[PDB]
This record gives sequence, structure tokens and C-alpha cells, in this order.
Amino acid sequence: ARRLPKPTLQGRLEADFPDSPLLPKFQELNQNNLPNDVFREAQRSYLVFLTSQFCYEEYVQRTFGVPRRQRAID
Amino acid sequence: ARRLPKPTLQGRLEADFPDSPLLPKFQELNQNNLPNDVFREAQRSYLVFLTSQFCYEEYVQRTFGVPRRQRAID
Amino acid sequence: AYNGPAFSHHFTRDEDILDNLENGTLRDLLEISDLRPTVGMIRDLSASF
Repeated sequence: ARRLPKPTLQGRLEADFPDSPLLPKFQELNQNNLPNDVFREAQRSYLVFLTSQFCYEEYVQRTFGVPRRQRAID
Repeated sequence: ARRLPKPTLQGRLEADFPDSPLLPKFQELNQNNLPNDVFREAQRSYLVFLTSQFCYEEYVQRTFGVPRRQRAID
Repeated sequence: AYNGPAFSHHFTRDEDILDNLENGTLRDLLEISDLRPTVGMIRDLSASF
């Protein structure tokens, strides 16, 4: 019926660091169905998911075939 | 009846190293008398047999005469 | 012997083998073992075949 208390998490990351990618990957959300106090959680859970896809993608970018075969030319 | 499965052995080392002196001693096998995969692993095994030949040949002329007097004169 | 640095014979002896080999079975075989045999002393392991 209920859950666990939410963390404190001081600081807004979008308002200080603006040169991050996936910035047009953010506005495909609804706003007239839910108020702002629950859309804050619907946005926070989305941003961790977005950077989780991004960091997972660069992880498998590293850890696919880890060295380079064509590097032996130089 | 069967053997072990094959290890990974990614890419091609013929298509990376143009400075191999064994490269003329490689293409003396025929393609059309067998399918592609067994011919591929046959080129793998022939390449590593030539690499073993070259490794033993650069060893056995090395450690036969690793001391010499002619450098030791001047 | 189908690995990178032991096949070239112009990558020299007294260097690391972990940096210049590809992600073959020797690569993850040498990760969990974690030893650093140089190139050239792996060449006679190739040469015994």
C-alpha cells in the first residue's frame, strides 16, 4: 500500500551542467495527466534510466572486442 | 565421432600484417575442393604451423650460437 | 599462435603481451591467471607444436 522513504539528493544536475548529450531525448513526456509533485519522480526515474542506457551502451562499447585489431599497423 | 568445439580467434591476421615473410608460403592450398568453413580453419591451422616453423627456426639458429667471438674482438 | 604479437615476429621480445594481443581465448585465459609472460617466451610455446 506504501513504500520506502525517498533519498535526499541535493542539487539539480540539469541546471549546472548543460553540455551533456541526450538533451532532445528528454521531452517525449506527458504533463497534463499528472501534477508536478509526482512528475518529479516520473522525471527522476527517467533520467537514471536514460543515463543507464547511455553508460550501459558505452560499457558494451568498451567490452565487446576490447583491443583493436587494426592498431597493429601503427 | 566428434571433437572439441572451436575457440574464438577473431578476425584475420593475414588481412592485418603485410610484413610477414611467410605470406608467400601461405597460398599453396586450394579453395574449390572443400567448403568455406573447413577451408577457413585450414588456413588458420596452416598459418599457425608456419608460425611454429618460424618460431623454432628463429630459436634454433639463435640459441645454437648466442655467444660469438667475432663481435667480441672489436 | 593465431594471436597478434607472437605472429608478427617484428613486435620485439621484452615488452608486455597483454596490451598488444586481441580478445581471444588467450586473453581471458591470461586475465583470470594474471601473469605477464613477455613475447618471445610465448614463441617457443608456439614452436613446440
